[PDB]
Amino acid sequence: PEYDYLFKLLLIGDSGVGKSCLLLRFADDTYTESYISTIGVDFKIRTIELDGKTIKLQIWDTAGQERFRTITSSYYRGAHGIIVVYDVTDQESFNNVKQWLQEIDRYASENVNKLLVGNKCDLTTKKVVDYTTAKEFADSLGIPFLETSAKNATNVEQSFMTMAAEIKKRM
Amino acid sequence: EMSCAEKLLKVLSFGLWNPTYSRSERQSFQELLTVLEPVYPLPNELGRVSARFSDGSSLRISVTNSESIEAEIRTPNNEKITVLLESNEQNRLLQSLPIDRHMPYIQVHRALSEMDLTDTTSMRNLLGFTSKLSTTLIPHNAQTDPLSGPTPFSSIFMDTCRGLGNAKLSLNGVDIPANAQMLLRDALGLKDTHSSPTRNVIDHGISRHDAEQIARESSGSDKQKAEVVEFLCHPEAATAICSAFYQSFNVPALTLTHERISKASEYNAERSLDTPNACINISISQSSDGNIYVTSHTGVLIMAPEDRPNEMGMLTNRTSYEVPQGVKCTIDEMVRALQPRYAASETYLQN
Amino acid sequence: MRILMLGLDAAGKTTILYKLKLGQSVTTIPTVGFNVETVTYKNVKFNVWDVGGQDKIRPLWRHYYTGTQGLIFVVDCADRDRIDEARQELHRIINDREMRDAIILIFANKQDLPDAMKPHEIQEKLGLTRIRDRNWYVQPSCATSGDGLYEGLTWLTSNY
Ligand SMILES: Nc1nc2c(ncn2[C@@H]2O[C@H](COP(=O)(O)OP(=O)(O)OP(=O)(O)O)[C@@H](O)[C@H]2O)c(=O)[nH]1
Ligand SMILES: Nc1nc2c(ncn2[C@@H]2O[C@H](COP(=O)(O)OP(=O)(O)O)[C@@H](O)[C@H]2O)c(=O)[nH]1
Ligand SMILES: [Mg+2]
Ligand SMILES: [Mg+2]
Repeated sequence: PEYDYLFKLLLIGDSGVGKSCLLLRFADDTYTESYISTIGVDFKIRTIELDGKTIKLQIWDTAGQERFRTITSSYYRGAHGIIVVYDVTDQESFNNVKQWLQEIDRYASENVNKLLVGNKCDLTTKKVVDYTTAKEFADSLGIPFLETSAKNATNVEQSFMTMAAEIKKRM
Repeated sequence: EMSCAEKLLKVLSFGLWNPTYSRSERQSFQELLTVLEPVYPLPNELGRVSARFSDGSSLRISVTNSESIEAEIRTPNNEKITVLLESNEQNRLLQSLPIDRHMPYIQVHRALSEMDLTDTTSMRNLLGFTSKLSTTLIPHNAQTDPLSGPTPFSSIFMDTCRGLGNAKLSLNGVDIPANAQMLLRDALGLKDTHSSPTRNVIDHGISRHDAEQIARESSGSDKQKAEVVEFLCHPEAATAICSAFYQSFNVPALTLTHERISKASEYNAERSLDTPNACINISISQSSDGNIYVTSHTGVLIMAPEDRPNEMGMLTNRTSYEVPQGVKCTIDEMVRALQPRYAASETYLQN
Repeated sequence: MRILMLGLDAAGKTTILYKLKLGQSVTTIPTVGFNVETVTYKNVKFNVWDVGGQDKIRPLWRHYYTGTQGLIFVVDCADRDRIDEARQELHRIINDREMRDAIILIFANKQDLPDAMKPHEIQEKLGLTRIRDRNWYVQPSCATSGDGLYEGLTWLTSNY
């Protein structure tokens, strides 16, 4: 055991709102559309250093299409965190953020660290969700909401480590 | 002077998997098998395959439900040659053919001589092959049907943006390179992952302008190119291309081996095997009759069963269907009209 | 020997039938019709007839009773919620005069799962213990590997 921690993070949310772009920029510091839509569940790793501890990570990515709902449930089990990502430019993806939270209750552990994220903020011209509108539902439930972007790398490192610490609290 | 088509048919008849091949020859075969494109099968058929080689020859293999394999060829001097074939446990013929069959279990295939799994390129090179092999028709219930539920064919458009230019496309044997796809992605009015095809592109298909271009930037004889143009001009064609990229077509098969699929993801995340999530290999052909057949099989690395440890392979979830003459590229019609057949197959490296 | 494989759905019948015919394990698919293969173990040929166990095609099991030399009732040692539903069908099977006389081999499949149910337990659960005047056995097995699958065969052989 060369690592001090083993955490498993799951990324759920509407399909098309950058759950992969946020998983690649955080694991590989890159961004491109040369990749095809994720089919099922993807698995990446990125070890960090916080509080002088080897925090090895095991991020699990999942599709968004309603059909992949039944198949994704078999992953909410040993989840130490759940980053319900939503597109801040697509109103639809903002409403469903509530539904993805429900799925979490039915399947993920009662004490799962819920971390909200509004990705794709660079395109402010075509944005629809005010930092206040979202933060409202977020702070209403104790969800550390942060606006990020996998393109500008805004809060990509920040909004991600937030879970790495929020989890170290229960341990 | 054995015609190109005659070669392939001869090989497949003796056994594409025959270990006696000096490997040097395996290369000689891969180049032909990848030219086989599944097309609209006749009523009493279980699968039809066509291929237009460079020597002007052509091959047409049919497979009745009685698993009867009839084949027809046409040498450069148009010499219609019909040859009845037979498949035995020796040549595994009925295996080296892109045809979904009724099997009690997911079909298992073995790659060829060198095919190895390492980088993005090594993945596509494999899928190019497996997609030309048989599969196992997987049933689907209303709960796992890619066309049921609340939002059917919802991401069909966005699934194409991040799809085109990164997939192995084929329109009547005419390979559609990267730049080619990116050109189509434009004519389809699919800019951002939130836009939808222009109202005009739906009623009239791809403008004769963009369409004609895509052809020029595609591998194929001048004669062939022209065809791709007449195809990319009908409103139906749009519905056929945007649908083939659907992401949920994998649900039917995934819900069968999604467990072993993740085990493969783990063995890679740790091994730092630089390999993308999945790969798409599409094959769209329009018979002279007018029918439009779309075959889109997706590739995904999967871990072999329990008995065979530490042996990785690739699952090929195939999805074939027809495009009714009239179905326009709209999230709605696509769901009411189309009836896709889902079938996958596991392929493991030769190690 | 004409063997007839039966049991609740998702019990692991096809997984077994084709586990012997191939040796290697395969990703079985919901049987809607009926799989019939021929395996030869212990210098003896077996004629297995795997019939679907869907709640729908359950009644078509009688169309296979006649001409049955043996009954291989596969049972999911973990699906306790339907473990009883098993004895329900099992009894209804071994009673009908058609198969009133044949050896009966009960497979305790899925012994690898945590909630595994010991054989002697399935024996009293299915209601095989109280019922005598007949030949049977409860063989522990795991289709995903092959444990007991072959011994269960050697059983049919020695007991006939
Ligand atoms: N975990 C586990 N799964 C098993 C075991 N044996 C079989 N299975 C799985 O059980 C599932 C169903 O197997 P089948 O043989 O198709 O079930 P069946 O009852 O024959 O199917 P129908 O006859 O169509 O109802 C498959 O996923 C098998 O791989 C086992 O020992 N352990
Ligand atoms: N402009 C912009 N686009 C983004 C950003 N993040 C994601 N996207 C879009 O989302 C697509 C890929 O996101 P994706 O991973 O497929 O979403 P997912 O499938 O739900 O994980 C790309 O084609 C981008 O156009 C961003 O920060 N800026
Ligand atoms: Mg994804
Ligand atoms: Mg079965």
